[PDB]
Amino acid sequence: GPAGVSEYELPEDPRWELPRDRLVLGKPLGEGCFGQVVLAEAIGLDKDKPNRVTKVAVKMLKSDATEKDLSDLISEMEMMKMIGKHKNIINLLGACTQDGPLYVIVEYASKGNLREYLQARRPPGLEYSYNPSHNPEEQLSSKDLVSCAYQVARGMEYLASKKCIHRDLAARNVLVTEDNVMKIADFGLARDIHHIDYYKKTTNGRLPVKWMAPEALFDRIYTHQSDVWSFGVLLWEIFTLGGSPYPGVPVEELFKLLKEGHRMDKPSNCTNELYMMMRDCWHAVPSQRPTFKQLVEDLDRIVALTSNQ
Ligand SMILES: *CCC(=O)Nc1ccc2c(-c3c[nH]c4ncc(-c5cnn(CCN6CCOCC6)c5)nc34)cn(C)c2c1
Repeated sequence: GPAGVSEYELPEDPRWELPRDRLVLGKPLGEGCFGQVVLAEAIGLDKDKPNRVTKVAVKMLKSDATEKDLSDLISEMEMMKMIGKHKNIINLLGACTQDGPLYVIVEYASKGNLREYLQARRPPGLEYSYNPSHNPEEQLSSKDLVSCAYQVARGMEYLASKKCIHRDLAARNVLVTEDNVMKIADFGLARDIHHIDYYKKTTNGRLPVKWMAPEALFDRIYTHQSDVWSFGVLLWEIFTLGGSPYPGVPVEELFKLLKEGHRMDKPSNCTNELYMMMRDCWHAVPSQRPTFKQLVEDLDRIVALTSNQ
């Protein structure tokens, strides 16, 4: 029965391949660029414990995907293998490349992306915009917030040590697990070979130009230093509990303003020290920004000294 055999040579890796009859597909987790992502229960994911079920996220390839799309999803899966596992990244768990459509299985983070996780925990009052959630959750302590930043910085320190550049580090690309662990998504994506549209929103309405370092805006240069710039924007997102960068600023104006030295103002509830860290990440000169190793050390100290009261 050649019915439904792929015309392509999809790479079977015995360490990672899972029979798809071990997956019980559940609710949707949203549209990715390559296709749906769906929650599933995987049976015997760990060969040590074959009778146990694990919740996982299954990245699928849409039926009308192109060959570039297929190649990009394979490239991300292979890059995840080379980068290796870390607590603060979305890890590869397995793949289904035989006997049906391509599935790439990655970790499930039940609380969803960090922007909406923080927005649902906004308290009332003057320091934050309103809470948009119809299921609002308990507010985080100051220490929790700095610990969110620390965990993302630790994940980025790991990725940079593996020579992985993220290129779109933003609160919407951080997921939060049931145990409130921060996990960076999309670090393994292959870079587009075509020029980008600065004015095209993501499927979730975001304008990624607002996280771009000026050398990426102006000259399309991305380094670990430009990821540190983005991390500064992510810091501002954290201390506004999910705010939208550059409020009121039209995107066509952003490079002119940045070039003239405009930077976002300090959020109302943010220490001078954390605002200085944000501003250091936004140094005009890439060589003068802190490294992720340095951000990790400083945030570790700040977490220790920040009240959870
Ligand atoms: C092209 C790049 C791309 O498509 N990237 C991409 C990467 C990962 C994911 C996911 C994904 C992976 N792992 C996940 N775990 C959980 C979730 C998730 C989605 N919604 N929720 C629930 C949020 N609610 C909020 C209200 O209270 C209950 C929880 C969890 N998503 C995960 C998903 N997608 C689309 C991509 C794309």
